[PDB]
Amino acid sequence: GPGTWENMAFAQDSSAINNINGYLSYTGWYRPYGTSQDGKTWYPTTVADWRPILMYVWPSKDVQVKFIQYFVNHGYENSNYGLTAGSVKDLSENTASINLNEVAQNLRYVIEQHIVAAKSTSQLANDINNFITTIPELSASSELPDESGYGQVIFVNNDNTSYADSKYRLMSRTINNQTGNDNSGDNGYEFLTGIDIDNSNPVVQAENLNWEYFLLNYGKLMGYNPDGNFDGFRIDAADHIDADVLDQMGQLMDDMYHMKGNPQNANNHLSYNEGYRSSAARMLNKKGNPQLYMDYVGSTLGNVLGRANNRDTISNLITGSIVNRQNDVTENEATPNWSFVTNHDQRANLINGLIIKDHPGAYKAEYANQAWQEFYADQKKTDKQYAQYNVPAQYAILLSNKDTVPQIYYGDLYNETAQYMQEKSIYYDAITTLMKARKQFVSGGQTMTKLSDNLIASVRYGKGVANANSEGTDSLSRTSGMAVIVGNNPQMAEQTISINMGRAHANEQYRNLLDTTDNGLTYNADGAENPETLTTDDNGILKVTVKGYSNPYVSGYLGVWVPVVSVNQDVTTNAATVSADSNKIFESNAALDSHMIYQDFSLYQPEPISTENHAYNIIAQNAELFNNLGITDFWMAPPYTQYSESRYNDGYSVTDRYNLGTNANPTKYGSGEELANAIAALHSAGLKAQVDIVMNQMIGLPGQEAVTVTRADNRGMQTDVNGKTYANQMYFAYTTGGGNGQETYGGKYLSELQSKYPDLFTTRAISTGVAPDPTTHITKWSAKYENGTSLQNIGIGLAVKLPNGEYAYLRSSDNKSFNTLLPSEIS
Ligand code: NA
Repeated sequence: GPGTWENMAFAQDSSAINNINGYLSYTGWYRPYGTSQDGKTWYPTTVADWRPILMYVWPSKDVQVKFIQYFVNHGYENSNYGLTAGSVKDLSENTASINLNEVAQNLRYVIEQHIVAAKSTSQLANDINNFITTIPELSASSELPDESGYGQVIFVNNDNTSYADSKYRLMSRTINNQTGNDNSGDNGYEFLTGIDIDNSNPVVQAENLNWEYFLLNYGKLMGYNPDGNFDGFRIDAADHIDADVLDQMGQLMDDMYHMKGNPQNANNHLSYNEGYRSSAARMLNKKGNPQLYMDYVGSTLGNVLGRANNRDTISNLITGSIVNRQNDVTENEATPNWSFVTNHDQRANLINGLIIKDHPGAYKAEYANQAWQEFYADQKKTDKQYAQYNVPAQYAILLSNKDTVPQIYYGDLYNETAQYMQEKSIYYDAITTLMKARKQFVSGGQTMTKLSDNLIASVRYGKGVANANSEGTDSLSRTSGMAVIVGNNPQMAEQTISINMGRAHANEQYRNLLDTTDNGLTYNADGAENPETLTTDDNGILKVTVKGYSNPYVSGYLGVWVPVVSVNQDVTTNAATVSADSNKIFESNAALDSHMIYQDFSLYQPEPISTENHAYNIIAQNAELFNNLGITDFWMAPPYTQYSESRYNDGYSVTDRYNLGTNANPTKYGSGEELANAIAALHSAGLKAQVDIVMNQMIGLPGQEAVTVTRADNRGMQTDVNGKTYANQMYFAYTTGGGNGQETYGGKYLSELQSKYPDLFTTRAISTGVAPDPTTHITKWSAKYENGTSLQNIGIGLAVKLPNGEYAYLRSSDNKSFNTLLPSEIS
């Protein structure tokens, strides 16, 4: 017959009870055998009638009382069941168990009334979520965020979560701590954000090689445009992943394209690593430079020229880089690097900050339109507060700098929040003019001479001219080279300066390529203090008039002088097929200097309002434009499928590593078909394409897994957050996903890789002393292949523990470790 025995779960399996690897949650729901609204009549539940576990079971009698008090005070009161503000206000943990259970049961009758009345379990679900916030232990605050609202947990071994155990999880094995013999050193930390991937696990190291091979043959393998294949990689968070994968990538690329011997093969398959840690340059040089080091001159440029106040001296442009350019007259000595003006987190770190100013640390509703309108408005002004000063001047330095592959930002050529390449920025004309000038003029040795604290003269001596004294070996020697004068003081006094152009440029006329005026810059010398053409003296000295200007384009001075010519000229050095050093992959020389990278995306790039607006489609239309500007290499956005609730949909919140978009379901950039056509369009114009490869993290994995966690710092060592900490805690983290792409293409090309390139899976990795393992294919990511996750806003108190101290467990289909053990109220 009927009774309170029907609070029992219909059956004790996954069919009737919510569980994550057999373990119950207070957020979790279950199907009781029967429910009741009065206490007299009990109706046997159907498989449509589920109820939350927090109605029946609680962590402690304190929370049982607080659950009763909250619900009653939030419109679940009924004096016909002795439930009113007053009747439940005096109850505490010291109240009798036999008493509280009567009140909790009487409340459970009143909740069943609301479910019928409201005709759903939606307000109940809403009220449970709101109650959990009031209880500090069940709340999302229990996982201990730091003062900045950030943090991370590490996945550790445990008897309860033995499936999620790992022999590896070698954390912060980065740069020069690959061996783990300087954990406290200059290595770079493991955790950034999202679910951190364990790149120390040999199976994951094999999956990375599979993933690289897929991208290097994307067009052919997917049956799209067969020339739609990536030639290299932009390596995301290279300083925050086991450096074994940087070695293994270098091995694969050398095996496939034979780059070690031939600089031409090397340069045609360009790879560059995100991370400016000086230890990275040291590490890469020692290995023979498998990838290009990220230079920090972009930070120097923003400090010297970029700021409104507090501008660092002009001499920092000489020394504030991995390469010293006081008198750089040598080749194959400088660290092979890739530099820029606009840092890759710069726009984000400015726009974010402009939000928390407008709305002070308030809930993040998308008023980024406001922040961007403020940015665009500020950008046009002379007296800027937010946007960079001297943007043209910063690029003039970058594009004239020897021993670097310069990288242009899409957002500096175009308004990056407008539809892709619809609106040019005010700095388009300036930067594009300097870009074309680079291909024609910029070559030979470099000398950056300080004329004052605020003024500098960066001179290039032209192709086949080693230094100031050189005659000139090449036939373009005489009619190539450049002088880039940059003042960072807008109240600098009018004065005449002397610039040593070199012995090869004695009694030679020089065109006024670019000069400053009251309004901005002039390309025909109109408005400037210097005429269209000046001639050098007998010793090759140029007399230039300079003064301090203050306009939207220049806060100081900018002047560029190139030799007078009759013809189109191209000072690109062709790479040899026999290297000076056979130990090296990449060498900082005229051949590598001839290259120029282009970041083809912004984070704040908008969703396309049609197929024509797809970035891939527009890139394919303007392949020859990029070629005209002198762009050789194309850094393409991470083209992977994204977390639907990601802020930007930028590509770094990767949900499927092999799904690059379909005709019906494209990314923000477009479909895989369009990507392949975009890559082929660039290839057609003699350009190469590098893919943004995100081996560090994955974000938005929909499958939850019961994992054991410890609150750790961003290196993976346990940390104490304002006195509090926790280790060996149950955590229902989102660990499991990958999509059909990881399922379909997961370790599917390892057979082919092992047949053609056996050395890949025999070569012992430094961090493990063990080769990558291709015997297991990763078709679905889980905790076992992960170091940890950034705090997921869930809490550490959800795991249901019985009065005896043991976790509540179910012996489900796959869940079969220990014996079934449910709370008293659910059996
Ligand atoms: Na990492």
